[PDB]
Amino acid sequence: GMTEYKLVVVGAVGVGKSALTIQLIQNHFVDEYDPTIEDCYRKQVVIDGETCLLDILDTAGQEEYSAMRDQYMRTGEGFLCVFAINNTKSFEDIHHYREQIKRVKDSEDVPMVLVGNKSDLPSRTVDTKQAQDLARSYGIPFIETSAKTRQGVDDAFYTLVREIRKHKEK
Ligand SMILES: Nc1nc2c(ncn2[C@@H]2O[C@H](COP(=O)(O)OP(=O)(O)O)[C@@H](O)[C@H]2O)c(=O)[nH]1
Ligand SMILES: Sc1ccc(Br)cc1
Ligand SMILES: [Mg+2]
Repeated sequence: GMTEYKLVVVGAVGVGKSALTIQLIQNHFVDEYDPTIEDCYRKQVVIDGETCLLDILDTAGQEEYSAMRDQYMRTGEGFLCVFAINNTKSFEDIHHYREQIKRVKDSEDVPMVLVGNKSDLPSRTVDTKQAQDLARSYGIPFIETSAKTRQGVDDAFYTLVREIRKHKEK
């Protein structure tokens, strides 16, 4: 089979995880998607000439059993850590996602990309500088996205694939 990349989208409720995922998979924006639905999506794409399958888990937070969270963290190859640029708490929450994923995977080298979504809004509480500073401290890429306009969406997911490739070649 063609290579499959298992990507997991995490972040606080309301930041735009579902809207980002649906833009990637279906190329349209969704005003409303039930905040409590978690699902696994698939899409065949070409990234730098490689035809590959993206498996994308659009997470929704707590699971029936915590073992389910640990399972997807251990299985997932790369993580999009999403906050919204107008939601400071969601940005603060990134620290916990970073830690928890590394903790489950028992690894210091986990492919991740920091995503600041809702960039189409002038309303902003998290400046680009602050997010850059955090990404710098993690040694991971940072991309500002808008699920609404699609700006940065392919870059976010494709950059995460490229981070997974760098990890695999070691
Ligand atoms: N303006 C704007 N609104 C967005 C964007 N992404 C998501 N939203 C809105 O933010 C709310 C939460 O989005 P959703 O995808 O359900 O977030 P999730 O809980 O992280 O899955 C919804 O009202 C979306 O329409 C974006 O890039 N720009
Ligand atoms: S679609 C999908 C992606 C990543 C995991 Br881990 C599980 C399901
Ligand atoms: Mg959602």
